[PDB]
Amino acid sequence: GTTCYCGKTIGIYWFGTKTCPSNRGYTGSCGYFLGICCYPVD
Repeated sequence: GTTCYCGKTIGIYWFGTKTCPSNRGYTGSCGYFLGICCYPVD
């Protein structure tokens, strides 16, 4: 699954974009392998 934990926060791994879709409610983002882990998973 595209689930990635940043520290202890459950984030979602977006493969294909560098921008967290600002239509969810993300607070933080981790630069992941060719993708971005945006948390929390909203």
